[PDB]
Amino acid sequence: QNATEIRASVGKMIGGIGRFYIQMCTELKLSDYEGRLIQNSLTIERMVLSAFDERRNKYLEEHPGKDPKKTGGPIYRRVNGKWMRELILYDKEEIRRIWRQANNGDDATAGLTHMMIWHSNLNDATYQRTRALVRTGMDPRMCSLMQGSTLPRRSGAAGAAVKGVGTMVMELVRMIKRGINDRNFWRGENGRKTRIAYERMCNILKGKFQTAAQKAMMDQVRESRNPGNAEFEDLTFLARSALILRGSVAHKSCLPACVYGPAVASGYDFEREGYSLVGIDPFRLLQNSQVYSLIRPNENPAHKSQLVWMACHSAAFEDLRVLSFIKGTKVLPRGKLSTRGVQIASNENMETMESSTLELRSRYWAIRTFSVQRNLPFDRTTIMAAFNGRTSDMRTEIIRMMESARPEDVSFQGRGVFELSDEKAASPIVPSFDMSNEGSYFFGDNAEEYDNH
Ligand SMILES: COC[C@@]1(C)COC[C@@H](COc2ccc(-c3cc(C(N)=O)c(=O)[nH]c3C(F)(F)F)cc2)O1
Repeated sequence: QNATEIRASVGKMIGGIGRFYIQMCTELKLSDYEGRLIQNSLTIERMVLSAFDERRNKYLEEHPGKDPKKTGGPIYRRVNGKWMRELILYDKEEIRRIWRQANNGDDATAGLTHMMIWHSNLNDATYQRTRALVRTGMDPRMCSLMQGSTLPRRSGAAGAAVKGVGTMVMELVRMIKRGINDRNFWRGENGRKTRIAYERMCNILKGKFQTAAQKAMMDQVRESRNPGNAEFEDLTFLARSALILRGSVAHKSCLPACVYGPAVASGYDFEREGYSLVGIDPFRLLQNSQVYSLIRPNENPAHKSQLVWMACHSAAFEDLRVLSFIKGTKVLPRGKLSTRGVQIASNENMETMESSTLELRSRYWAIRTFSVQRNLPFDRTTIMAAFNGRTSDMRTEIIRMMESARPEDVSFQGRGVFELSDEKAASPIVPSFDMSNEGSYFFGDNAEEYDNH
């Protein structure tokens, strides 16, 4: 009976985001089109994360905003066939009241982390993190292990699950660099809290490893009373190892509020029907949805649609050849998309801006991981980065595992793909892949580096 109870409590969370978005569209007097504008969804999603964040950086990152009791951003309206941008300012107390009213009195912080994860996934598909890796002394080819790297600093347990091996390594390495340059970083009251933060991140990263030797190496890193070069080296060693010996990184398909809003509006009872982020529910919901996006004059709308599709399905870090078989169209690496980002900057010219319908559908659905061996080669930059390296018996054990798994390539995991009509997953399809296609989203990447406006 517990399986249906998880579905009901997740559905209850979804339904509250839906009712909240409907009430917000209503307050703002947004049309059906404006309500389904993904830029409007972002502003409303951020408004409620900002109303509960209270400048702690738990659900959001904002530039310091003007009046602490007020929050807002850009709402876009179609006046006389043209898109206009307006800066709204809503009372944080009032936003919190609408959020709680939408969730039948409950605080529903799971609804907030759900929207925060959606933002993180959209950032993982939009902006590059290569210069950030270089600044921490890390190999920029660790770009494929950067799940949830734009998450806000105080994102708790809900953020930890979706973070990658490289994200945890980058975070822990930044602390070790501060301790190396300044011993006072591990002293006093600040040092006591940083030590507990360090031990927490170590156990979160350790939990992500799936071998005995990698977890045992994380114990050595964690027990180190004064972290220095030897801890940085082990962490980067384990990050290189995570390119072949894949870790346990939770990938959550979190949709925008302008997807949950219309489904709730049409009477879908998410609490009663149940909802699961794993499987058909997000794919089925995107088939029954209609979302729009503001687009720039030189952007391809099929490319803007792919970026949003990848963000919806938390697919930025998946093998492109796998995503192409599931979507039914060829999914291109970020360096081949002629699009620059969903969010409209304050300095952009709205007079040239147009709108387009986002293609968020998929040929097949699939589930998060007598069979036929269906292999996919490791990408060229993955093998060079993973085999870039002082000595230990756990290091030789990890090297032995990395060298024996390497010729085996990446086998597709799970029992095939499913037609959208097959809701019970009883008729799997053979997944074919054109092994000549790149396979990594970040190959030849030219996307803007992540920055807070
Ligand atoms: C480096 O990849 C490692 C391998 C080769 C290991 O074997 C598994 C294989 C790929 O498997 C899948 C990856 C992603 C999905 C999937 C699932 C959901 C979901 N709600 O459940 C979703 O929302 N979206 C997707 C999508 F494809 F779009 F990313 C299904 C299967 O990847």
